[PDB]
Amino acid sequence: AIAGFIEGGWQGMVDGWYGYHHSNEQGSGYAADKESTQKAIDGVTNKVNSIIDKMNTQFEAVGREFNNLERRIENLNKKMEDGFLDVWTYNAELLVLMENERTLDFHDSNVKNLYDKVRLQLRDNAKELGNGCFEFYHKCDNECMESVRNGTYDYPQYSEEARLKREEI
Amino acid sequence: AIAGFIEGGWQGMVDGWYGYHHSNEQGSGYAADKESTQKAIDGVTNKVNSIIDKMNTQFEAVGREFNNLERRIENLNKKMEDGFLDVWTYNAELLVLMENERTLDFHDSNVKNLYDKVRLQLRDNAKELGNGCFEFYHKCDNECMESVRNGTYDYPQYSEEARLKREEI
Amino acid sequence: AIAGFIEGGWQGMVDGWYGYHHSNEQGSGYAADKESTQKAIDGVTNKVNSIIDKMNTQFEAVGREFNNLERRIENLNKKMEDGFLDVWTYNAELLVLMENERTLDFHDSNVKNLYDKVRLQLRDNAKELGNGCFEFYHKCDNECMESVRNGTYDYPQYSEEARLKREEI
Amino acid sequence: DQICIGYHANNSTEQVDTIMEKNVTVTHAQDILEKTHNGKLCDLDGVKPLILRDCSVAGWLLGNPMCDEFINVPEWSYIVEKANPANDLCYPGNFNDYEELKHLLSRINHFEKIQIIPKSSWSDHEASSGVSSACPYQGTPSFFRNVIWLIKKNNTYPTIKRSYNNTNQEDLLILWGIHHSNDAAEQTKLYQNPTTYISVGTSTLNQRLVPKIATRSKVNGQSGRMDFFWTILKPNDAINFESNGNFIAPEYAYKIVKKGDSAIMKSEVEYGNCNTKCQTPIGAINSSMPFHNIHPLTIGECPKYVKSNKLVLATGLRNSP
Amino acid sequence: DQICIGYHANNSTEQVDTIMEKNVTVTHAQDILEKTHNGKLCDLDGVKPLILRDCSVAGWLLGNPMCDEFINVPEWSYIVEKANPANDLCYPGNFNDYEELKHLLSRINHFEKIQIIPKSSWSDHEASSGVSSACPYQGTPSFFRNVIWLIKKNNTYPTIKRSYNNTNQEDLLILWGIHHSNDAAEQTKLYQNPTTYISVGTSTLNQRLVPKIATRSKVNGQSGRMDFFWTILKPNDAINFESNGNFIAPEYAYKIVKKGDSAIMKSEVEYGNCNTKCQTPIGAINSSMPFHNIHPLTIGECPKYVKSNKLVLATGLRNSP
Amino acid sequence: DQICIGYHANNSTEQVDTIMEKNVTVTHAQDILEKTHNGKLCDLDGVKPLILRDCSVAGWLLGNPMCDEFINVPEWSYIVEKANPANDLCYPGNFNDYEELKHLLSRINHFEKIQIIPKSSWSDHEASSGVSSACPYQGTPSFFRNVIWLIKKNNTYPTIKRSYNNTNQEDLLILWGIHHSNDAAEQTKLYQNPTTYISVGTSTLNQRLVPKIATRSKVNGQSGRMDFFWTILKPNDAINFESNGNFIAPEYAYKIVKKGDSAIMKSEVEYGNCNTKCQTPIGAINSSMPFHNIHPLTIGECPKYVKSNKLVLATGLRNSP
Ligand SMILES: *[C@@H]1O[C@H](CO)[C@@H](O[C@@H]2O[C@H](CO)[C@@H](O[C@@H]3O[C@H](CO)[C@@H](O)[C@H](O)[C@@H]3O)[C@H](O)[C@H]2NC(C)=O)[C@H](O)[C@H]1NC(C)=O
Ligand SMILES: *[C@@H]1O[C@H](CO)[C@@H](O[C@@H]2O[C@H](CO)[C@@H](O[C@@H]3O[C@H](CO)[C@@H](O)[C@H](O)[C@@H]3O)[C@H](O)[C@H]2NC(C)=O)[C@H](O)[C@H]1NC(C)=O
Ligand SMILES: *[C@@H]1O[C@H](CO)[C@@H](O[C@@H]2O[C@H](CO)[C@@H](O[C@@H]3O[C@H](CO)[C@@H](O)[C@H](O)[C@@H]3O)[C@H](O)[C@H]2NC(C)=O)[C@H](O)[C@H]1NC(C)=O
Ligand SMILES: *[C@@H]1O[C@H](CO)[C@@H](O[C@@H]2O[C@H](CO)[C@@H](O)[C@H](O)[C@H]2NC(C)=O)[C@H](O)[C@H]1NC(C)=O
Ligand SMILES: *[C@@H]1O[C@H](CO)[C@@H](O[C@@H]2O[C@H](CO)[C@@H](O)[C@H](O)[C@H]2NC(C)=O)[C@H](O)[C@H]1NC(C)=O
Ligand SMILES: *[C@@H]1O[C@H](CO)[C@@H](O[C@@H]2O[C@H](CO)[C@@H](O)[C@H](O)[C@H]2NC(C)=O)[C@H](O)[C@H]1NC(C)=O
Ligand SMILES: *[C@@H]1O[C@H](CO)[C@@H](O[C@@H]2O[C@H](CO)[C@@H](O)[C@H](O)[C@H]2NC(C)=O)[C@H](O)[C@H]1NC(C)=O
Ligand SMILES: *[C@@H]1O[C@H](CO)[C@@H](O[C@@H]2O[C@H](CO)[C@@H](O)[C@H](O)[C@H]2NC(C)=O)[C@H](O)[C@H]1NC(C)=O
Ligand SMILES: *[C@@H]1O[C@H](CO)[C@@H](O[C@@H]2O[C@H](CO)[C@@H](O)[C@H](O)[C@H]2NC(C)=O)[C@H](O)[C@H]1NC(C)=O
Ligand SMILES: *[C@@H]1O[C@H](CO)[C@@H](O[C@@H]2O[C@H](CO)[C@@H](O)[C@H](O)[C@H]2NC(C)=O)[C@H](O)[C@H]1NC(C)=O
Ligand SMILES: *[C@@H]1O[C@H](CO)[C@@H](O[C@@H]2O[C@H](CO)[C@@H](O)[C@H](O)[C@H]2NC(C)=O)[C@H](O)[C@H]1NC(C)=O
Ligand SMILES: *[C@@H]1O[C@H](CO)[C@@H](O[C@@H]2O[C@H](CO)[C@@H](O)[C@H](O)[C@H]2NC(C)=O)[C@H](O)[C@H]1NC(C)=O
Ligand SMILES: *[C@@H]1O[C@H](CO)[C@@H](O)[C@H](O)[C@H]1NC(C)=O
Ligand SMILES: *[C@@H]1O[C@H](CO)[C@@H](O)[C@H](O)[C@H]1NC(C)=O
Ligand SMILES: *[C@@H]1O[C@H](CO)[C@@H](O)[C@H](O)[C@H]1NC(C)=O
Repeated sequence: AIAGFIEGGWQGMVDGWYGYHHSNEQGSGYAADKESTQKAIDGVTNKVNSIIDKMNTQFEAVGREFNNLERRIENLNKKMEDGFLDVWTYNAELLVLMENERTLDFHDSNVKNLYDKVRLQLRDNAKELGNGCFEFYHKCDNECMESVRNGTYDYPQYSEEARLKREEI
Repeated sequence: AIAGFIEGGWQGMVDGWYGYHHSNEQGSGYAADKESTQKAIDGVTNKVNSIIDKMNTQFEAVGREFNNLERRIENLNKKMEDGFLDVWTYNAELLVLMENERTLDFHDSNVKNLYDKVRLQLRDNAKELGNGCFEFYHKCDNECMESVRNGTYDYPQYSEEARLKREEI
Repeated sequence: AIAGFIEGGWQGMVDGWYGYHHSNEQGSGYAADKESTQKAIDGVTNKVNSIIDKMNTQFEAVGREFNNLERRIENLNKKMEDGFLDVWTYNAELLVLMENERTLDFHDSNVKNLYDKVRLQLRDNAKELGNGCFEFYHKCDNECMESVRNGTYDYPQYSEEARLKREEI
Repeated sequence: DQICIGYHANNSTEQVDTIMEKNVTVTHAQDILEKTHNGKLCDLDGVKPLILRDCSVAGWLLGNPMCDEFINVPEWSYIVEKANPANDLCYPGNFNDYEELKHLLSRINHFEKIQIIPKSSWSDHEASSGVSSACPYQGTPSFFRNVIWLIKKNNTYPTIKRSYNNTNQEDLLILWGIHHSNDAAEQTKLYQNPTTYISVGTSTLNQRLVPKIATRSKVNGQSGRMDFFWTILKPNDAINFESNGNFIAPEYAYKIVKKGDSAIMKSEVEYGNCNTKCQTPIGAINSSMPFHNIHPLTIGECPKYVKSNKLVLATGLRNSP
Repeated sequence: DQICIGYHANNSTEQVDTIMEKNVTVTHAQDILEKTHNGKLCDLDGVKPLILRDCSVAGWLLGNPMCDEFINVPEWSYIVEKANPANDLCYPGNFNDYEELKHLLSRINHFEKIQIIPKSSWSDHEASSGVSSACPYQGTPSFFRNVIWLIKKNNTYPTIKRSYNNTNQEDLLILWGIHHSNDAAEQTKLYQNPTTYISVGTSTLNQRLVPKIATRSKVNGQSGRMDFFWTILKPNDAINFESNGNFIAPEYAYKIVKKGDSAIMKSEVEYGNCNTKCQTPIGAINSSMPFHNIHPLTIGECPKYVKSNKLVLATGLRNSP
Repeated sequence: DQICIGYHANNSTEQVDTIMEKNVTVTHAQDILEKTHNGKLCDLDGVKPLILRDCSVAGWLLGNPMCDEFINVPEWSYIVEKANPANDLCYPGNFNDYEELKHLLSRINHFEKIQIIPKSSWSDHEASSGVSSACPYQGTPSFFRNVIWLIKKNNTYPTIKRSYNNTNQEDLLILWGIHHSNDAAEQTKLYQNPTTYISVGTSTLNQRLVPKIATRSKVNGQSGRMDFFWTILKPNDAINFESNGNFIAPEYAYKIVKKGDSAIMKSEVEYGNCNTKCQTPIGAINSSMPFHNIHPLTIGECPKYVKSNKLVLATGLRNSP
């Protein structure tokens, strides 16, 4: 049994990017939330494909051909080329930095929305531990856990045993 | 039958951008939250007007005239203008992509801020239904709903009145 | 009372960027979150140092050596100079606008995370005042307050009194 | 009893592209790409172009007899040439530093043709006899209006020694030429003297030209050639011509005030009495958007040219079905 | 009984930089900077380059005796020159408008050498005696293969007056030359005439050259000079040569049609029978990344050249177990 | 008992702009636009400039008598010329390939004037009476110091045949000139011979000049003209002059080494014994912020020029006061 959202990643979870980790008396395990991870994979591969596909590539031939009394035009050609080099490197480096920053927050935002999406179901039937985990106030078997990952968690049915466990502290 | 933000947009809400929708005994209807809407309209038109008004425009004439033994300098001019076209096309295409991603995230954040505002006000007198809606634990009339949109909601008034209904479940 | 982030910044807090302000029996005071702000300072100075350090400058000498029967080549050189001018100003202005937006949201998100990290801890033992502040349902001496900033707060240990102070309305 | 939070939705299908999302439909949008022109040619900050329909700039300056429709405009912002004007140089030859001149005349503030050496004033040479079939005036044999093809008079061509002091307050654009004949017989029939020259000197200019008497292919029926030259004579400076043959002397110079550079535009679109701060060879642009995809060869303060079809900025929220 | 929300972690040590964070390990990354080439030289959209071994464009067109390997090919996409070829003008002199020509010949669609003035047809001049030690073929004094160095025959050098009408319907690239001798005596040993000229006339061309007899340093043992010139003869036009000495006449011209434009890349890397859409002087690059750092002097549809070592985009999550 | 979350505030009044928020007061900010020069002209990587006060590069090279020797400048990083130097060419005329030369002397590694043709060695010609009133050195008529105006001695001007082998192992900058006289009488009064020439020969150079004898406007009181020429004599090569009149012969050449390429700056700002990596015609710049708005005509490793008043980056939090 290990932590979540506020804490690190899971090498044990290999069937997606974001997912759930349960622990109960019948055993422990990871399961990926495939609808979240697909959306993210689609989004980031679209990000890469936008960075690549919107480049205008024309046929150009860079060639230095000026004589010894054309050094001024050579110098102008050199100014021009250099300027385009400086522009493109600055823009590319800063583009990857800025987009890399956005890609990582996106991943974090997706994680926190998944946490909210199960917190709003669980409500009082569980204790927020402050680390991406909920400790159920009742017993939650494997079908209860896939109910919660599916979004089909019957709150009411467990209030029965929950309020009793809460009062017991 | 009523919907929420988490569910999609409301086509019958036509007097703002982000707003509210209730359902009491005396009837249902839409109301737009003005400050939040004006704040978004101002931000988005400021963004567009920044994209447009930050452009340096100089008087320049593109036409070219080089003779039949000045083909190298013609080719140099060509390279130069082709290079600026690639630069401008790439930068404009990717600028609009980045800022569109950010405008949509802006709307989402604004919508969730409005939801948090009323989430703090109702506290325990309503149940978060997990779809952008709160189901009241007491009765709130069409006037009583102005108050929640007014930010002037009096918790006290229903503290116990609400406590009773929640306990009878 | 004394208000938190929702109603502006704290002139009184001078040994960090984000932090807490408590008031209890023994007195009131500010305490900075020396860790979170250190990384925030690191992040924003890394941003500035990336905008400065990612510009490779080439040794170049912009000069104008063309005679009165080479006005076309001067005009071409001038076209080039102006194009690079327009490109660099438009990108520098839009870069600073974009990342200023980004930076201000980085500060907003960080202090909302600081608020969330104690809302999750305090749970029912305190009342969210809707202004970045919590009114405890119990009494919270200076080590209880250092617990809350520590993230090591004993909910259970104050459940009792708080439950009363709450059953008190 | 429920209360809900929500945003607007409407009857819009305008879609935008995100960096991670393709074809997203939004409530309101804004396109920042201009793709509309008025189809006509117009002025540029209240200054009309110099529209030379079918006439090249060389023909206009020298006065090709087949052109003649335009040395009356005192100011222009750009020049409109057809892609390949029909009336360039009726008599074959070459125009020295032609493109540099065309650039110079790209935008002229004040332009006034004047006579500097009157045709009357040729005492000892034949002025009215330098004509050719290659430069015809409505069927009849002629020559450039503004330069005079001098010929020997009374079997003589005495050495010319003419001078001119620019007493005007503006710069003066003077052109002249030299005629390359085809053989000694023609050469001496036209100019009496066999070996000839042209010396042209100002403060800046130190030119001497000798005709190349050789055999060429015929062009516009003529196998002779005529090469033209030009200079800007500054106020109070004087030009000195000297020649014993093959001279194409100036009658008219051109008062010239240059306070601006512009660029020649090759276009067939017709003027439409419209003002703009931006002009393209297929139409004008009345815009404030940062980008356009109309045409690359613009003149004026124009949006930056892109190779894109749409540049839509999302302004509203996501639209629901 | 617990349930926790979390993300994937793996055995990746790929690192990416953020605008606020440096050296961040991620799950998956994508490099958008091309850094791999062929190492060979290749075709360009199915068109082979023109590889000039040690022979220069000057030596190749003129027909320098020491590089007759490449006289076959009728199509190319670009030209490959060695950084400093050793065979260009064996006889010292100058090639007029040389850079403009090799730009013109940077990429030729159809190219076919033809004979236009056969060597046999010099009845009254000595054709086969125009050889020298500065242009050795087989150790025996030779000369450029495609042009003929005419000298007086039987102590006479009658005025040449030859012409050639472009009977083909592609443009013709014609070259010729002039020999600057060293003194009047030499001048009259090769030619009879002491003062000489060369008249060359087409529709556009109006050239006459006179020899410059001065004293100069020996180069390849010779203190004479040979200056070469060229022109594009359009279909149906005719070139007219006239000369009484120092003439370097054409024997072969070149049929030429060019649509596209390329550049002369200096490289010594060998051709690898491979195709590419982008080529550099150290190898080709077959990638569709937006950026590359291989070499600045690329030719084709290449990616943007940047001064970066890596441009990695994060695609995966933060890798922290 | 309460615990509140909050952030810093101070007395800062620095404001920044957002893409959707204007004039936002922040706690901390950082301007990345350089705007401050030191008002002075300084070194460029520890090498001082060549400041030609009121002297053009031509006058300095030729030795205009009104331009100080000061050869005590062996290397420089750039050249400072005044906008329009008063002392350019005392005797009117033309400097061939002048701009190309100025570009070559923009940044010179080693520069040392030498005697190559001593004035003494002009035995059969009058060396010391080629002066004019347009080049006064001290109220008395003088002439360019580094080139000598040769004149006939004893009614003769024997035709000259001088040579010079570069025995150095650095390149040599050699200059000479030609005097265009105004008529045959003047022509023979100075050089007995009436038709004259100047032939100059190198391994590359093949020049022949003939004086243009015409009548021209008076300039600096003189109506003759003097055209100057230049060449780079490589080590071990030799220059050969030959002439029978109108020659303006070299006395001094200049040893020169060039392992870079700078520009000429037109500035009035005085030197300030300063060192800089970036210099503008109104002052130098220190810190390498990425951008500056000081002046477009910079030299060296400069920040990118923009048309901006401020580029402020927020670094702190929004300020509440
Ligand atoms: C073109 O004509 C103008 C005059 O229309 C010539 O300029 C004139 O030059 C003369 C002689 O240098 C000047 O007269 C002199 O005035 C000075 C004092 O100013 C006096 O010391 C002399 O005794 C003599 O009288 C005259 O000022 C000047 N006029 C103007 C209006 O500039 C000009 O030289 C002619 N062009 C050429 C190429 O000569
Ligand atoms: C190079 O040779 C070509 C072909 O021989 C020459 O072009 C030819 O020019 C003659 C003019 O004498 C043309 O004859 C004319 O034909 C028209 C009918 O099309 C007729 O109305 C005229 O009375 C006259 O007979 C001939 O058609 C034309 N051939 C072609 C194929 O263009 C050309 O002139 C020669 N080059 C030079 C330097 O002139
Ligand atoms: C300028 O003067 C120099 C020095 O005299 C000339 O270069 C010299 O050229 C001579 C032959 O012309 C060389 O002598 C020979 O060198 C060869 C090697 O190539 C050697 O095998 C022979 O035994 C003999 O020594 C000499 O090396 C060379 N000297 C120097 C200093 O380089 C040069 O030709 C003159 N410039 C002109 C164009 O007149
Ligand atoms: C989409 O809705 C808009 C706005 O409701 C329609 O625009 C107008 O709507 C107003 C109602 O106040 C009326 O003036 C007209 O019905 C509409 N006028 C015009 C010219 O648009 C718009 O027509 C709708 N589009 C469609 C066809 O669905
Ligand atoms: C996004 O929408 C556009 C336009 O609606 C799509 O463009 C398609 O264009 C082809 C014609 O070449 C036709 O199939 C239709 O006009 C368009 N198809 C659609 C989707 O209606 C574009 O393909 C869409 N993007 C994607 C993901 O395909
Ligand atoms: C053509 O020129 C000749 C010679 O200059 C002119 O004949 C001379 O004319 C001058 C002046 O009229 C007389 O002084 C001579 O007596 C004439 N000489 C001879 C021998 O005729 C002749 O007048 C000119 N012809 C025309 C028609 O003007
Ligand atoms: C990192 O993970 C990859 C997974 O692709 C490892 O590759 C596997 O590891 C070993 C072989 O090195 C075997 O268990 C598998 O057969 C490999 N193949 C695959 C596709 O799993 C890689 O080895 C790991 N890192 C290192 C250094 O081994
Ligand atoms: C990760 O760290 C390394 C090392 O700090 C960075 O590579 C550069 O390494 C040189 C020489 O060791 C250092 O002087 C530089 O500080 C490093 N460059 C940079 C940009 O900081 C590497 O770039 C860092 N980032 C990645 C993606 O690995
Ligand atoms: C070289 O030229 C000479 C002189 O022309 C030739 O001798 C004469 O040739 C002409 C025709 O060229 C004949 O009409 C004469 O009869 C010849 N001799 C005389 C007396 O004039 C001579 O034949 C030429 N040599 C060669 C090798 O052909
Ligand atoms: C803004 O506040 C700063 C910091 O308090 C002031 O700068 C200091 O002023 C104090 C006076 O209390 C001095 O002790 C220091 O010498 C000043 N510098 C330092 C190190 O902070 C600044 O004067 C204030 N600005 C205004 C508006 O007066
Ligand atoms: C943003 O703040 C700046 C500086 O505080 C303002 O600049 C000047 O403000 C005064 C009073 O508002 C005006 O009289 C000037 O015309 C302003 N100058 C500029 C550049 O506008 C500015 O007004 C503020 N924002 C704007 C655009 O008004
Ligand atoms: C100018 O040269 C003349 C003639 O060369 C000098 O007069 C002398 O004449 C003799 C014989 O004709 C020449 O050999 C010498 O050149 C001169 N020497 C003498 C005294 O015979 C004349 O002296 C020279 N210059 C002047 C003006 O004296
Ligand atoms: C054209 O320009 C005028 C100003 O001269 C502007 O007010 C008007 O709206 C523009 N018309 C178009 C085509 O938008
Ligand atoms: C090489 O280029 C060909 C185009 O002929 C293309 O199909 C292929 O993807 C490339 N192969 C690689 C990536 O090596
Ligand atoms: C100027 O630059 C020097 C290095 O060239 C540096 O040491 C110094 O900090 C700078 N001076 C200032 C404070 O502007």
